[PDB]
Amino acid sequence: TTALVCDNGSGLVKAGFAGDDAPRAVFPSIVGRPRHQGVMVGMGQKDSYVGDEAQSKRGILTLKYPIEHGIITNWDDMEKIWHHTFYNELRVAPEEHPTLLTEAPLNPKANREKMTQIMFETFNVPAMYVAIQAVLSLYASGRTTGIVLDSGDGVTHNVPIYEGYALPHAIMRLDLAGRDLTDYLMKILTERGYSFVTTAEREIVRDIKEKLCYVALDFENEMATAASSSSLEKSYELPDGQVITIGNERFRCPETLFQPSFIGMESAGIHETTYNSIMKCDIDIRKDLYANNVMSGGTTMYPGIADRMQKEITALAPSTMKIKIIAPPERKYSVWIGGSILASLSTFQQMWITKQEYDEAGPSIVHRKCF
Amino acid sequence: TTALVCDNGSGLVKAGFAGDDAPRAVFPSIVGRPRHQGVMVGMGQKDSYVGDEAQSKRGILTLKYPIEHGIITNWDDMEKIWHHTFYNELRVAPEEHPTLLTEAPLNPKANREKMTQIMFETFNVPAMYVAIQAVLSLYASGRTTGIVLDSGDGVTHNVPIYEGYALPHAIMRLDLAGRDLTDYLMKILTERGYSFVTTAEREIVRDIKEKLCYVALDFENEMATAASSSSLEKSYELPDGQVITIGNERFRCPETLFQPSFIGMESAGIHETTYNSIMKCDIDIRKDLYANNVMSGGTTMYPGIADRMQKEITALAPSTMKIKIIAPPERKYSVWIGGSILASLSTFQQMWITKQEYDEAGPSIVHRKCF
Amino acid sequence: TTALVCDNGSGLVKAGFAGDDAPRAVFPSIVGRPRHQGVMVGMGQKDSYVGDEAQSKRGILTLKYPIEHGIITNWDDMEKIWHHTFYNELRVAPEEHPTLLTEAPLNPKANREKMTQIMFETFNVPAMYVAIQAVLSLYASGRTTGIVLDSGDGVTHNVPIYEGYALPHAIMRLDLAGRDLTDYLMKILTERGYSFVTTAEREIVRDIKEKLCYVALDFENEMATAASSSSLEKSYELPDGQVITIGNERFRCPETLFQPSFIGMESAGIHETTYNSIMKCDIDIRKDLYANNVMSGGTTMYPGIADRMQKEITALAPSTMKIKIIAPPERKYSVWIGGSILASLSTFQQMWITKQEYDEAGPSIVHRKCF
Amino acid sequence: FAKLTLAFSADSKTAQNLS
Ligand SMILES: Nc1ncnc2c1ncn2[C@@H]1O[C@H](COP(=O)(O)OP(=O)(O)O)[C@@H](O)[C@H]1O
Ligand SMILES: Nc1ncnc2c1ncn2[C@@H]1O[C@H](COP(=O)(O)OP(=O)(O)O)[C@@H](O)[C@H]1O
Ligand SMILES: Nc1ncnc2c1ncn2[C@@H]1O[C@H](COP(=O)(O)OP(=O)(O)O)[C@@H](O)[C@H]1O
Ligand SMILES: [Mg+2]
Ligand SMILES: [Mg+2]
Ligand SMILES: [Mg+2]
Repeated sequence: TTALVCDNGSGLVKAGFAGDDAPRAVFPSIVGRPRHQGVMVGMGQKDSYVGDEAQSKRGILTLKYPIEHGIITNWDDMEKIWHHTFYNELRVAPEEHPTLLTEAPLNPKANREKMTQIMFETFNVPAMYVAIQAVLSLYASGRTTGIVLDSGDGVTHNVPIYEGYALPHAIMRLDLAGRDLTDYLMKILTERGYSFVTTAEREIVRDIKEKLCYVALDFENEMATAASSSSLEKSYELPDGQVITIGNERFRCPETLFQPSFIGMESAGIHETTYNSIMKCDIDIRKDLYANNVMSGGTTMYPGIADRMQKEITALAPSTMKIKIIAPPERKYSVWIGGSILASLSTFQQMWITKQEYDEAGPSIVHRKCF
Repeated sequence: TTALVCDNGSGLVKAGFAGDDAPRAVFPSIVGRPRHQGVMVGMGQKDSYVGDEAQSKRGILTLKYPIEHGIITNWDDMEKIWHHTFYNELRVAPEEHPTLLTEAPLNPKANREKMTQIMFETFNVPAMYVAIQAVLSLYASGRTTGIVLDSGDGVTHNVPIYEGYALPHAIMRLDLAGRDLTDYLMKILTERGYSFVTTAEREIVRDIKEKLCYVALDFENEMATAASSSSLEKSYELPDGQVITIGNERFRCPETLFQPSFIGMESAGIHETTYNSIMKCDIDIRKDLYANNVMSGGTTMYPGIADRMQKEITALAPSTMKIKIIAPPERKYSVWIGGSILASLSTFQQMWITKQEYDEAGPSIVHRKCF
Repeated sequence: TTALVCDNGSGLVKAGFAGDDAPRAVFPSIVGRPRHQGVMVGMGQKDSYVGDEAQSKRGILTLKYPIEHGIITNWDDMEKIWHHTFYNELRVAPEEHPTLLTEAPLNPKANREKMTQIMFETFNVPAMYVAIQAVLSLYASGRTTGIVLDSGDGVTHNVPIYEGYALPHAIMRLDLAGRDLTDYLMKILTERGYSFVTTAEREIVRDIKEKLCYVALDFENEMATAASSSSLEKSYELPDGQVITIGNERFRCPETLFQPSFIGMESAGIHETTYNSIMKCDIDIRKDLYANNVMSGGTTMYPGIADRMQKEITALAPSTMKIKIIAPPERKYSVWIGGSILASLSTFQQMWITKQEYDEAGPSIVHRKCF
Repeated sequence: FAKLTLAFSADSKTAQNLS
């Protein structure tokens, strides 16, 4: 039987089959509800719109994210996301197809418990697995050793692996990713005059961030360049036809990833997080983590981030070590591609959490069987 | 059992059955009462005249409109209008047929209370319902989304509806329509030596407004053209035999719709009211609404109004928007046609306000049941 | 040299000297223009009336508000407001008196640019400063820690401050205040038959809201009580002598502050805004923020709002917290009183933005110097 | 006790929118 990989990220659900190269169904994880009064009777008036339909009719909908910082808050909304991504996107029956899910490290355990219980009682499977995203990213990079910075839409985590042995005391989680960048861009877009308050306008500011934003190599020189001349300014067309023009806010929005104190967080940026995750490891393997800095996630999809990361780690590391940022062009879907490796591996077939094991051991086998 | 549709506008009652294309009875809502000393005994003398008979003998009658700006003041006159349009015009029993009535938005509630009370106690029905006219106009246009500018004889209102979901905070109401234009034409027809002060003469000035008037594409150029040459001047024959000739007053009378400051009103024109009702909506849906300007009512029956409205909205909107105005040739009765859409729907059978629910909850259930 | 405090609010300009308890010049910010044809020659017919004169002759004027939601749109009208509030009300030379101004948080920066440019070029002061209103309200409360909800005529903002250290990532701005309540009362007064459409009638509806309206402790029990008996109904005399009587609209008007979905806004009420601004803060200051809820602004001047605010925050907070809504009776002018503190402090004298610093650094020092 | 032993033993949418 062919398997399913369903990366339930905070922003974008990426679901599809096993053995494929690209994910079949990429759609954002929002649940929309109508907030006005319907006057036309009938017309297929649904009480809820899930996914890209909620992207389409978004001017009359309140959009709720079921996932915040890797932790599923609303569980009926997550059931609606899973029902949509099984029955509408893929059009599959989960009773005859295995499923691998991805999970951030340092997650609360009851999230995994309710994920296992919904996947075994509501959408009950022959088998399923819950894995760590950084192991799948290092699978898709094609190497055995390396440190992975995975930054989705809620969770930025650094996990180092040497020779297939992960070090659990060096795992570093930071709750700063693209949704906080979207909220900070909504905060700083009001400086120029453009106001975005609703949940519908969050998608517009997210589209502005996806199309126009980039990581600056030097923040002070780019701020002096944007203050001096209007060469870095770019224009964008809104859905109502109005045209906006933004300047330094193209690079101030991803600069929260290297300076969290803009949004009031005490913790350091991603480069010192990666450097402290390197320095928490044992002393022999650090050189083998210095040359294999694998990036993944959509938030590392800016076209300035690899050279900035190389500059900051080269500033932090000793000078006699080679810093090599592994940045593949397909790093956005890469965790899914790692699942398409790991579902296809012949040695993984004994590592399924079967239904008989769940019915024997309760919902307690998921802690001792997984990581 | 077929339903009944009875649009009780400020100027013309349009009544008929459901399922029919044309309105069966279109007649003005006037009540005539005699104002002179009757000297011949007998001869079929009536104390009241309603409708076309009151139009026939209008030289010796005082005509009263029971509805002014959507608010019915004289209620015995309105009972005579309803008794005439049930027993004489339509000749049907109101005890065996449901009756839908229409209503302007932001109408006073006691009008709906007394309408429900007279429909349930004087002309007691199986059921009744109070609906919005712009929903029926958008039904008659055959679409789901769109902004509706309805303009009858008293009320001109803009209602935007997106995907069957109306926006109640964006509904705009203006008390300026064809009766005020008839009074303004009565004011400006005294410039050329023609005096019209009685209520009988208001029908003649309304016939002059219906027949000869048109909307100028540019007001200043057409005024300079009419001041320069006598090419736009037209002649009309009065029923006694006199001939009048008018020039610029063909396009000064419907210019008050686009410019209310002629008749001393602080409100802006209908194009800026339509633009503000678009701009009060959410930012995602405006590209539909600019493509779906829907006009209805007889006051939009001038043969110059759509090009002027397109020029004004095209000047107001940004240049990347397709300004489309849907003005069907049957837009004078289309609201009634929309009632014949809604009363013949199979899903509207559950939304009637019955006799038993009225006797349970008093005459106050029509607020919670309707819009 | 005695300083000046000029709170340019959205609805009422409050200006006066420093060192004083009560504001000397409190007058609404409206610019009137005549919309009718003047026929009497001479007699000092001004083309514009500013302030209380615009309140006096408002039957023949169109009144324009130069400030909408804290953002000054019309700048020549704002220059007329500033020229009237310096030369006519205060009767002071602006070039010999420093003038602190107030500003809403999360304002567009070009408003601050043009405010600094007009305050340094047209009315060329020796020095000025732009501050935040909530810090002035926490000055006038006498304390140091606390969260301030300042609600004026355009802007309702929540700002938390602990020990003189604000948290700018928890400042929450909501564009819902007393002008939206005045427009909502203008919308809901049409149910009873009273129509108010012009800008002259908006002052009458605002005076009705100031005199008769109050905040319900519970909305549903008050609605059932007003629906049951006519004990809550009150009367008011119009300037033409007609007497109006209102019932539940006394408490339906400020209930939009706790339920914004009455006017079609997606965001939550002011109590949920205060609770989310408390929960956005760090944890160890939170017990200090629950006990110091300081309220200011005229929109918090209803005689039911402190008990409703205490009930809603105690419903949202955990049960072992001492909720204490600080509601002084002088909270309508209290922001100005805080300006009278901050202009009179000995340590503030080094924090003026001078003329020489403006001429050195352009109109760009107001972002770097102010907060 | 017998019930305790037995219990605890160890299309329309498209037709609507068209019309
Ligand atoms: N080309 C891009 N440039 C900048 N940011 C991007 C780009 N593509 C995606 N993003 C950001 O990354 C996020 C998607 O990353 P992903 O790992 O797919 O999130 P999730 O899996 O949690 O939905 C989006 O929220 C978006 O803000
Ligand atoms: N062909 C026309 N051209 C210009 N004006 C018209 C025309 N037909 C009707 N009108 C005017 O437009 C008004 C609107 O008519 P209607 O909406 O049927 O009024 P009501 O339904 O309120 O009685 C009428 O009062 C009439 O004076
Ligand atoms: N007694 C009252 N009850 C309710 N609202 C009031 C009362 N007095 C004034 N207001 C409202 O307060 C507003 C004035 O607030 P203001 O002091 O100008 O705040 P800001 O300066 O922040 O705009 C007015 O628009 C009015 O609607
Ligand atoms: Mg992911
Ligand atoms: Mg009509
Ligand atoms: Mg203020």
